[PDB]
Amino acid sequence: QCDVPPNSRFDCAPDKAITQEQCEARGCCYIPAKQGQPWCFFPPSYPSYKLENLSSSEMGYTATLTRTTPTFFPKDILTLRLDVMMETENRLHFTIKDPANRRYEVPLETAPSPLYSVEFSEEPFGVIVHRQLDGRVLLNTTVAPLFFADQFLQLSTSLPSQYITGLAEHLSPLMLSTSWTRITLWNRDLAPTPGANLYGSHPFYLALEDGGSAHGVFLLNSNAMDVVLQPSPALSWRSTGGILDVYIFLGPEPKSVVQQYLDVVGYPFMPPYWGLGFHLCRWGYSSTAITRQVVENMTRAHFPLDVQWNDLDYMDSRRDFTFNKDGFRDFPAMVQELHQGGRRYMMIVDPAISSSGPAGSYRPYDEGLRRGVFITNETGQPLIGKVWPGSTAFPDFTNPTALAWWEDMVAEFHDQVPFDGMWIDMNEPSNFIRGSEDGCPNNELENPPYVPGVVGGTLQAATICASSHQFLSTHYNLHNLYGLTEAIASHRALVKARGTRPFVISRSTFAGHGRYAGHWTGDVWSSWEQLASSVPEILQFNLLGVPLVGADVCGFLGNTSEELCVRWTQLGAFYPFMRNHNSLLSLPQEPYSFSEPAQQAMRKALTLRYALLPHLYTLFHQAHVAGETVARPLFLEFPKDSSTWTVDHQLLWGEALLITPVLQAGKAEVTGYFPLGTWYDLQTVPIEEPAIHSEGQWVTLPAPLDTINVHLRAGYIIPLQGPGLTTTESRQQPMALAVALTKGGEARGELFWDDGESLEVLERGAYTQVIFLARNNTIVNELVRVTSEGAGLQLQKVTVLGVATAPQQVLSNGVPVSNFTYSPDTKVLDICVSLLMGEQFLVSWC
Ligand SMILES: *[C@@H]1O[C@H](CO)[C@@H](O[C@@H]2O[C@H](CO)[C@@H](O[C@@H]3O[C@H](CO)[C@@H](O)[C@H](O[C@H]4O[C@H](CO)[C@@H](O)[C@H](O)[C@@H]4O)[C@@H]3O)[C@H](O)[C@H]2NC(C)=O)[C@H](O)[C@H]1NC(C)=O
Ligand SMILES: *[C@@H]1O[C@H](CO)[C@@H](O[C@@H]2O[C@H](CO)[C@@H](O[C@@H]3O[C@H](CO)[C@@H](O)[C@H](O)[C@@H]3O)[C@H](O)[C@H]2NC(C)=O)[C@H](O)[C@H]1NC(C)=O
Ligand SMILES: *[C@@H]1O[C@H](CO[C@@H]2O[C@@H](C)[C@@H](O)[C@@H](O)[C@@H]2O)[C@@H](O[C@@H]2O[C@H](CO)[C@@H](O)[C@H](O)[C@H]2NC(C)=O)[C@H](O)[C@H]1NC(C)=O
Ligand SMILES: *[C@@H]1O[C@H](CO[C@@H]2O[C@@H](C)[C@@H](O)[C@@H](O)[C@@H]2O)[C@@H](O[C@@H]2O[C@H](CO)[C@@H](O)[C@H](O)[C@H]2NC(C)=O)[C@H](O)[C@H]1NC(C)=O
Ligand SMILES: *[C@@H]1O[C@H](CO)[C@@H](O[C@@H]2O[C@H](CO)[C@@H](O)[C@H](O)[C@H]2NC(C)=O)[C@H](O)[C@H]1NC(C)=O
Ligand SMILES: OC[C@H]1NC[C@H](O)[C@@H](O)[C@@H]1O
Ligand SMILES: [Cl-]
Ligand SMILES: [Cl-]
Ligand SMILES: [Cl-]
Ligand SMILES: [Cl-]
Ligand SMILES: [Cl-]
Ligand SMILES: [Cl-]
Repeated sequence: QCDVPPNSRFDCAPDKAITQEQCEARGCCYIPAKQGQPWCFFPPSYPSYKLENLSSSEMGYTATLTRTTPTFFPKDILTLRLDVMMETENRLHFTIKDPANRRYEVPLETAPSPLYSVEFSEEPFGVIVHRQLDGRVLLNTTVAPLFFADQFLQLSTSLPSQYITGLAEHLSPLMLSTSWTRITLWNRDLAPTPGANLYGSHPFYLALEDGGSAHGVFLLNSNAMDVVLQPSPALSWRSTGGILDVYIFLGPEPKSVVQQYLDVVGYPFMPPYWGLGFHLCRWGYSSTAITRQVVENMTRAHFPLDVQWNDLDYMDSRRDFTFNKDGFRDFPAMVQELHQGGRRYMMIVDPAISSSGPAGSYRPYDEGLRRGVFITNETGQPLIGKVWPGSTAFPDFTNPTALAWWEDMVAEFHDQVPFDGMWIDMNEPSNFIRGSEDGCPNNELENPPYVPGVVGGTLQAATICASSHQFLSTHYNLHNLYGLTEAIASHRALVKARGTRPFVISRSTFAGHGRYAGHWTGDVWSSWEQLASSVPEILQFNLLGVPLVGADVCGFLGNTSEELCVRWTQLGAFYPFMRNHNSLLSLPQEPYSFSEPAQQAMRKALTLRYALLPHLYTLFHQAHVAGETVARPLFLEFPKDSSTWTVDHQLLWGEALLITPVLQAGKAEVTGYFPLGTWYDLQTVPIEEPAIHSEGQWVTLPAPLDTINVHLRAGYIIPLQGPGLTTTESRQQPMALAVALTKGGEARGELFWDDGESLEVLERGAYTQVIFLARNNTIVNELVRVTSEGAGLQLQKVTVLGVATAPQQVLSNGVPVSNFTYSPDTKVLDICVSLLMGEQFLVSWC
């Protein structure tokens, strides 16, 4: 009975230190580790739930689950209902609920055979999910007891391999460690460091299977939770409330698993085109004069900049929806001037609203009070905490009235200063004191029977009381949604205020966040370590459907070095959201603040990103319509190559662009994995060893300080556009194609183009979509949709990679071209043309 292999021992004392006598008294097994692995663990006979009265419907199955012997937690729910819904051929969904009481549930909008089968174990109860094609066991919850008590749910399963990713937000490799790892989801203001619960919580994992298939599991639960991985391999979800609401996505391809998950939580929002330009911010641009100098200094040194930002500096006494009348006296004019020059403007907004001002002197508070928009305490008054302005109340973004008040405050402020989006910070919600000015009461919500492994050892640490009252429920249940709900409210407020696509960047997030907003990784240090860690983290958020993500370029905390900021600017130009931001006391790190050689390297990075923007935009369109990733790990694209599975210091843009950054000081080369195929050096494409032929292998590449390695996959065509210091300017330039031929002379690509900012483009059909095809020494376009928005897009240059012999002639629509060049050393054919993306063309060579 207690002969259980070390790796398959499930912890029977997750709640407290326990003795042998206590362990045995719980009906558990005690065997000390020989050197984490639990000493007290469940025998196979440990009391669980029993399945009874299983029956079948057109939807799937239902059953009753009965527990006969209490667990060691209080308030077991002894009778539960199981509902199994076979929703699509790829998506299985099950719930375990209390049929006698509605429990808190996370608010969320809703040959022929499924890819899965489902079977059940009777006693102990478990759900077993097989992949039909190959019989692989994906889920098996029979491996450990089911616990379902009022403030403790535990459901375990075997995992199909040692390879699992997800469960943000944490500073870790992309592939998680199964060595007795405890992963805590409880949104928390803490600078990213390993082993800690950070700003967001996403209870989703993707698990790889031998051979390259995969599946995903989403537990729709917003309570504080630990997820415990052990090396058998196996996983335990351990939540402090709610219900078990479980989705399994069958893939089989990892990219399909992601798309299937996003079908449930929502596809990424389409950003405005300008949102993909460079953003520049710091805490400490303390006047409009200083802030204007940033744009002047960037422009004078030919650095592109689309969006100027301010941090707290603009506010009056650090309060939302104000600006001070000293340094920021002419804030409205500064923002109007930015617009006049073709740029946008972003500023920080915090959730907490100053509560200490004289009554009638501060409308956001006074109106909020009147309308009842704030989270309240035991006696029904606003919970008062401490943040930047001093004493503050906290908006309740589950209250419809608070949504309307937030819309009003944003619209009214926008009438004074026409900002183009919102940077929403401190929205965990972050509290400078514990719980509230008045502490928190003593009850089961503040002092629950199981506290997950949160920093500080309490749910109140750095945040508000858990038993505080919100419209939908207590904060205990809703905490992990605070940021998300604020992002939803801000998205709507911005739609209404501006009438064009919203641009929201948020610190705190929950599953489904990407449908409304983007994210940045928070207070990362200016260190080589954090530069390298940013790659897995950006990739992780793309797997979670938040493709508009990045880290603060050159780092936020501490002082960057020139070498670090070159390498960080190089890699960060491939963050889908690219912003350089800096803390109050740090040395300056704007691109123009460095030496000439460093400036040149930074300028090159920005120039290439701007050249790539039509392609990046199209990748975002694919994310938005099809649930694709924008930045993706090599394993998502080449999952049948098992050597890609642990690679997270390289990244792909889409299917075709491989970026291999230097991430260490003092390096002049880099070793990266190249999947099977031909990879062309993108430096061989004129922007205003030529080819790696890989069998699937590691390659060491020259990488001097001035360089980042970027390779284009054979078989693909990338649209490019001419230069500008803003997207307003760049969007008017002539376009180009980079055509990467296979050995057989084949390539394919696409362009999506719309006006860059309007709402409801796809629904109204107000966009142009063109496909490009290379075949048999010709290049053509295919006009999928041509509208007024794609009119007059001028194609003036076509660059072909992998042309093995010099051509004797090159034709564009049947006429010999004005001029072309061919380099026998690089196999590159560069062709000058006068064509239009929206009109059928044929280019050929022989
Ligand atoms: C729910 O939130 C509300 C706020 O929305 C919160 O109200 C706060 O209550 C405390 C008392 O519990 C108030 O503090 C008092 O303020 C007055 C004057 O400003 C003082 O005279 C009081 O002093 C007493 O307590 C001292 C202890 O150090 C004694 O030394 C002294 O002799 C007095 O007996 C006391 O500081 C506080 O001002 C309000 N906040 C606001 C904004 O009005 C309420 O407590 C919350 N409810 C729960 C259950 O937490
Ligand atoms: C899902 O997980 C459950 C629990 O781990 C698995 O069921 C267990 O399977 C083991 C090994 O096959 C069983 O132990 C064996 O029992 C037989 C018969 O007594 C004996 O001949 C062996 O010596 C061994 O002890 C165990 O009884 C069984 N547990 C339960 C509760 O049924 C199960 O196989 C997994 N399911 C799938 C499809 O992988
Ligand atoms: C499992 O179900 C039986 C029978 O349930 C009946 O048939 C179902 C299809 C549905 O129509 C139910 O409403 C019916 O009651 C349960 O056993 C019955 O229990 C009731 C009340 O305790 C009793 O009056 C009946 O005589 C019982 N009938 C039989 C055939 O035993 C049983 O309790 C269910 N088990 C669990 C764990 O819930
Ligand atoms: C980040 O650097 C600041 C400033 O550093 C100074 O100026 C630089 C140009 C360079 O010459 C440095 O060597 C200088 O020290 C540091 O802030 C200074 O801290 C020291 C001692 O802690 C203090 O005496 C100075 O007055 C500070 N100067 C300023 C301008 O604030 C800061 O400590 C560095 N930050 C970290 C985290 O190391
Ligand atoms: C923009 O650039 C100007 C010029 O490079 C900076 O102004 C200089 O600031 C230094 C302080 O380090 C002074 O010693 C110089 O006298 C200034 N020169 C000139 C010509 O004004 C300015 O600091 C930069 N502003 C920002 C926001 O980066
Ligand atoms: O607003 C001040 C400070 N708060 C915390 C944010 O993470 C950081 O970016 C910002 O500069
Ligand atoms: Cl002991
Ligand atoms: Cl509730
Ligand atoms: Cl553990
Ligand atoms: Cl399959
Ligand atoms: Cl390898
Ligand atoms: Cl032409």
